[PDB]
This record gives sequence, C-alpha cells and structure tokens, in this order.
Amino acid sequence: QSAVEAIKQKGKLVVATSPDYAPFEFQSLVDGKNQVVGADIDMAQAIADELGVKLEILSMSFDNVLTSLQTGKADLAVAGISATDERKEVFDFSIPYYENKISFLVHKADVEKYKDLTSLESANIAAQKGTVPESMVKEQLPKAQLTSLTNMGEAVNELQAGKIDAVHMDEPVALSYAAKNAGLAVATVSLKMKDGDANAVALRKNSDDLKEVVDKVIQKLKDEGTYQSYLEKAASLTEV
Ligand SMILES: NC(=[NH2+])NCCC[C@H](N)C(=O)O
Repeated sequence: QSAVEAIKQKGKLVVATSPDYAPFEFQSLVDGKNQVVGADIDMAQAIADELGVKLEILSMSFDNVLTSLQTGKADLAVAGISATDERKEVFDFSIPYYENKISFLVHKADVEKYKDLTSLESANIAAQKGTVPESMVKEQLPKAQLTSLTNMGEAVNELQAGKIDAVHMDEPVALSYAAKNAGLAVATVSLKMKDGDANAVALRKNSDDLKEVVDKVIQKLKDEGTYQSYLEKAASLTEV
C-alpha cells in the first residue's frame, strides 16, 4: 500500500511518457545514443533524485500513457498532461508544474489566412488522439474535417505534406516546431480554452504519500523558476 516504500524497494521510479512533444519530451542524440530528453524528463529526474532511486522512462504513444499508469506499468505519468476534471475522476494529480495556452501550427504562408475560427472550420485540422487539443476541436469546431493521429510527429508530417492545414497542440510545442522549421508558424487564432487545466503529474488514486513528494519537488522547481529554465534549455537541443 506504500507507494514510496515500494518505489524505494525496487530501486527505480518508472515514468510513462510520449516522446513526440518537444520541449516537454522528445528524442535527441546525446553523445552517442538516442535518448529521451525534455523539461518533463528533467523534472522526472528531480523527483527520482528526491526519492533516491533511478529514473526509468517508459516510452509509448500518448493515448496509452494514462492507461499504462492505471494498470500498473508505471508509477507516474508525465507527458505534458492536462489535469482535467474528467481525468481527475480516475487519477490523482500533482499540483500544476506548468500552465500554457493551446495553439494551431500552420504554414507560414497561411498565417494571414487563418485569422478566425470560421476560416479553420473549412480547413483540414489534425490533433492527437486522446488529447485536450483533440477534444477542443471536436467541441468547438464540429464542422471541421478533423484527422486524429496517434503520434504528434505524424500530424506535423501531414501538415508539411499539405494533407493537413493546421495542427492543434500545446503552445510551447507549436513554438518549438516553428522555431526549428522554416515553413511553419503559430496561427494568430486560438480556441476558447478550459479555464484551469495546467500540466500536472498523474498518479493512481490513493497515492498521497508519493503525491506529497512529487508536490514538494514541483513547488521547489516553480519557486526557483526551474521548470521554465528546463523548457528553455530543451529548446536548444536538436530532435531526431
Ligand atoms: N507527450 C504528448 N504527446 N503529450 C500530449 C499532451 C496533450 C494535452 N496537454 C493533453 O493532456 O491532452
């Protein structure tokens, strides 16, 4: 019943994530080898360090991250996860570690074009399966052709190929794609967003002892501006 003691005993903290989402988590050539990096990984490492155990990152597609936590394949899920009311019915969440807006990534040549929701309504929109940006499009733009894709990298590949006109995603991720790729930009139009709902670490219910440790680490990061600093450092890394 003791999450903290169980983690200490096995000597590792297992964190489920989906590394398709720079600057939160993504793949980068460190040395040498492909490695999962990003602000969420630095935070997960801080939590593991506080507990005195090794960090083990378990990579999968986003739409299976919460399920893997729920069924015991990981101790925590950290994947830029919005702490929604719906999700709070099933999981407990840490205090928020970062709060951001939600944006559309488009072609630079189309920034003047997609100025309102009516214009997006007639566009081919992509979003990630099992996500808040996906739900928002379904709710607020029901008349749009929405393509739901498992992997965010594939959504962006479809945007680059011209099969998709706009991809809905967390703003820091859109900014990163725009900053690292010539033909891309963040649209000036955005959907109405669910008040509250910041990123938080997900845990199984009745994990109060582990939640306290996670909250302590997160509060210290926010107090020192460290999570912001982690995001800025991640932005200087190249993705695979
Ligand atoms: N690693 C990822 N692909 N994360 C996607 C997160 C999307 C959104 N913030 C959500 O919780 O639904």
